Amino acid sequence: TIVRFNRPFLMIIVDNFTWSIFFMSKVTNPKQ
Amino acid sequence: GLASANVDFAFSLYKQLVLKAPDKNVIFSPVSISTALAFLSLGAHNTTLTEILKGLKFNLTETSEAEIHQSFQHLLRTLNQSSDELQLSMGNAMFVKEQLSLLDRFTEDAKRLYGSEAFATDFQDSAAAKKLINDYVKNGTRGKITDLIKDLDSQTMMVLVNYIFFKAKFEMPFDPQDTHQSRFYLSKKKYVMVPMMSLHHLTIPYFRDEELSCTVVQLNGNASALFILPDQDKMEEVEAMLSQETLSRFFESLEFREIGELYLPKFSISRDYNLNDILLQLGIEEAFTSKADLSGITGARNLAVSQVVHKAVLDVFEEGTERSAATALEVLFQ
Repeated sequence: TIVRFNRPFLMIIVDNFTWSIFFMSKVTNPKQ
Repeated sequence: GLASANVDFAFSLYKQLVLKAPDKNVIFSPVSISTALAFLSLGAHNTTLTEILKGLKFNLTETSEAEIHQSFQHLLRTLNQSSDELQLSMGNAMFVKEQLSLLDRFTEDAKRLYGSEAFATDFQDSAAAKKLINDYVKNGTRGKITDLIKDLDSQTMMVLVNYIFFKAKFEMPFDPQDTHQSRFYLSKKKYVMVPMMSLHHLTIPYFRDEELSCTVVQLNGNASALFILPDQDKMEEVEAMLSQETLSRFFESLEFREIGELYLPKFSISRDYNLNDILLQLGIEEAFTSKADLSGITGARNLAVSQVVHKAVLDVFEEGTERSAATALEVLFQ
């Protein structure tokens, strides 16, 4: 199995207990 | 009940940020923004107050005002931690025109619940006031956010500020010897070369969602870092399914799996925003007009919000990640 982040992707940082979202990102172009 | 509010708020805001420019990178901290607005609500009354709390997606029939503030106080304490694996910090502050009289209940509540002090500030010396605030944010974010405040009205009465900083090591770091320039497909037909980190024979939580045409993994304390990788041209479809229900199914469906190869770019990105339009769309309206009731701050309805700004930065590298964000709420006299 290969997981290749070579296309747009999302990242979400979630508080386990409260589900507060501490940070969220969509990377459409890492060279910005 | 608080969990449903937090996710609804984060995803509502996310979609609103995307709508303004659907192909741009997005980076933001939902909790930085909600903490700043909840802090403001400590001084709000009547419709100004109810609009703020409803805009943060709380339902005031399940959760009382006191329970909301208690949740932010607890959250603030969970986001100040240090270990060999992690550095987390979160702070709040108020910068206030020196001669402005504040109610003792407000400054007591602000320190106890939000950890906020009050800094006497001469906003009429705009350059000096901006430096004072930007330096506070620079200090809290370890130099990662340094220009949160660009323009600042010389007639400002107060600025409420939140910052958050998060630095973490990967459980399994990438070897920089295995980072190589590789294609990143902005679309099927548009691609650039980026430094692409790689790891082999990894065992990590994994879920292939054939229904949503995406793969979810977790790399890495007590926070879960979810990576969601839509198939090519499926990002818009995945965004359309984001919700508490979908996030729950992701977490429920993860299972450990040996992955042959993992490729993740090395990169740093930044975004900044003015959130007035979005907050008005979420129904937080009276706070921006002359009907604003922030009389819990001063004892008179003599303040209203002028500007809400947010900036956030994300850095991903072989050893781990660094994330930072800050929010400022600028307040004028009325």
